[PDB]
This record gives sequence, C-alpha cells and structure tokens, in this order.
Amino acid sequence: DVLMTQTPLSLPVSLGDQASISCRSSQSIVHSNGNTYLEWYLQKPGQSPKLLIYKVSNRFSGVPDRFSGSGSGTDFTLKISRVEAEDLGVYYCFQGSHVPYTFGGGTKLEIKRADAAPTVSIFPPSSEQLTSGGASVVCFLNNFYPKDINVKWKIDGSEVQNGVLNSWTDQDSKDSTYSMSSTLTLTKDEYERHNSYTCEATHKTSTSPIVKSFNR
Amino acid sequence: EVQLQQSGPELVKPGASVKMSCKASGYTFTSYVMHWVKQKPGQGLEWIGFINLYNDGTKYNEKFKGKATLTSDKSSSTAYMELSSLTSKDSAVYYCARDYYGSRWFDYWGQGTTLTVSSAKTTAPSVYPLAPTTGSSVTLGCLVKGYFPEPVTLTWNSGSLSSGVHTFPAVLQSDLYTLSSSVTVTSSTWPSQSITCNVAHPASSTKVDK
Repeated sequence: DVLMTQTPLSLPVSLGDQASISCRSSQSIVHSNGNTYLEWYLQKPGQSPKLLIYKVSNRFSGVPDRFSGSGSGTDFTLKISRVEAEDLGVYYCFQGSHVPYTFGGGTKLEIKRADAAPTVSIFPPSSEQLTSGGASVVCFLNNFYPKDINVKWKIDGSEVQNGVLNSWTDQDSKDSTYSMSSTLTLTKDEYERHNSYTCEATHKTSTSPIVKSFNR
Repeated sequence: EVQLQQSGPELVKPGASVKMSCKASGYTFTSYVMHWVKQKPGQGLEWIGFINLYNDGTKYNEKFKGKATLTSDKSSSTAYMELSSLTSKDSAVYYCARDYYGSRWFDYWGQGTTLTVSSAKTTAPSVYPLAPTTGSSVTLGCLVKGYFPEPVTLTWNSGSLSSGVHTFPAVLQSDLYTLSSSVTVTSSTWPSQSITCNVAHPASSTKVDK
C-alpha cells in the first residue's frame, strides 16, 4: 500500500504564527490520468473529520483562506498562515490515487499559550451515592495551561495513593487551556476519617500547591 | 444541506456480526459513492472501501475483504456496512462519507458509530449530582459512574448551558467507565442542587435527569 508519512507528529504553535505540515507518499500520488488526488482532512476533538483541501491545492466550501495546500508527486504541504485557537485538532493527508486509499498518521496541532493557574473545586460525595454505600470525592481543576499538573489527595492530612481517577480534557478551542477531573473513591471509610478531605494541586504557576478541602 | 445520520449497535460480542447504517439526505443518493472509514480509539484513519450507489458495485481495501460488506437501500437512501466475526481489533469508530465528484475522496462525513467488541455486558451508569454556597461563581458537577460501554452523551439543561461546561473523557477502571462534567454559571443563576445534567447511555437505554 502507499505509505503516507506526516511530519511532524505534534506541532505546538502560538496564535498568529504560521504552521506548516508536510506529507510524503511512498509512491507518486500522480494518477495515470494525470490527476493528483491528494486531500487534507481536519479532525477536531470529539468530531468527525472535515475536508479542508482536495486535489492538492483546492479549498473546500467554506474553508478559510489561511489554509493553503501545495506540493507535487510525493511531497505535499498544508500551511495555516495565521493560526487560530479553533484550528487545533489532528490534520491528516489522504491519497485517493491508488487502491487501497491511505491516510497519513496525523499531525496533532497544539496551541502554545501563556501559563494559567487552575480553578479548583472540591465536592463531597452525593447523598444518593452514600445511600448506595459509596463515597467519591471529586475535584475539578479547570482552565489551566500547560496540561502538566499533579494532584495529591489527603485524608486527615495524610496522603492516599490508591483509588484516584484522573482525566484531562482536550485543549479548549477558545482559551487553549486544559481542564482536569480527579476522583477519590471510598465506601465507608468516608465516615471513618470523616474530616479533612483535601485536594492539593501543584502546577508550574506557583511554588505553593493550590488547596481545596472540607471535613464535616 | 447534506446529512449523513449513522446508527447501529455499540456493543457486540467477539465472533458476532454487526450491521451499521448511514441514512443520507439532502442529495440524490443513487448518483453517488459512499465510503467507509475506521478509526480505532486514539489512532488514525483507515479506508475500508466504497460502494457505488448507482450500480451497487463495491471496492474494498484488501485488509477488509471478508471483514466488511457494503450494501445500500435505494428506496430509503440508506447505506449499510456489515462487519463479521468481530474481535477487539474491530473496536473503533466507523464513519460513512459521501464522495461527491467520483470515487476517490470524500467531502461530508457521518457522525460515526462507536463500536466496542467485548464479552462484558452493558451496565447502566449511576448519575450523581455534585454540589458545594461559594462565591459569585458556582461550579456544580455531574458524576456518571460505573457504566459500560462507551459512549454517553451529557448535557446541562437540555443543552441550554454550553459555554461554561467541561465534560471529561470517560476513564476505564474496574472494567467500567466513569465520566464527569462540571458546569460554572454566572451569579445570574442559582446553584440548584441537580441543575439537571442530562445523561444518556443508549447502550443500556438510560435517559436520566438529575
């Protein structure tokens, strides 16, 4: 099959910067009939891919001018002249010149932006969750950058390693930040150490960890 | 406007078969080609093949011959794909997509069908409300705990609240997925205990408001 190699794999860009994605095929994407059926697709987080460029250089209905495509034979480039916060997601080249049709592996476009501290909110277990016999303490860390963060849960000041589930969103399409949810799961120890439940976050925006807690 | 509405089972046992559908609208179905694309979770795109809906001719990626069968119903403008003898390597999102000019590239894509191949049975999620009276901004939570399989759809006030929402991708632990969503609203609102996130787990037919 025709290999489609996309370079780079991950491309961190600042808003306004230009962005260049390359794609190289193991075989000429020039069909016998003289046409070069090379497309670019964009997949944003949680959505289907959308056509950006067809036939190497043609922009598809409603695609901004800042998206340009060029190349010939085996070397192609997609250029985003001025990058916008909504431009993040994964860019794939695709060749329809030779069966089987093949996509590149994808270039994750990522936005560089200024650091941002997380907004932290702790939550006690639901009343319904307790009637069921469980106890999950939740901790949201919203709108921070970069995604690099550490969360430590503390029960009566002591630290608990087991029973935590963390999850990060994809990069936000407007403020280019991330958010994270951290969950602690207990059953009845929640009444054993019923006081001093603490969610402590350490991020590069401060030498001091950010604390949110509750006891009763 | 072109619409590609996909549907199909989201959880199937290994060795079983599944048939997905793609109901097209907004254009003359029988004059075009339909492509199908596969995307494993967290991975790239793979072309499965296409069906010429005018003459029902098919063309497959060799890798999917004997795994995929493309068919269509011209009376209802619906394209189908059957996957046979499924394994965990077939767990993926499957997209149909219209070829407007020929049979070599696609413009409009369906929203995809999420397919999990597994012996584990469906499991309804427990939806739990998350409440704090802290400050003039308020963040309430919705914990959707212990469900299987993916996906779920979560909304707040029937999609009325959009901006200040973060839904976090589900995580699998204990062989069950746990998802959560937070919502931060202006002072021009209340911290209503159960501001009503809307959880839907079609795999188990759960539609909850809590």
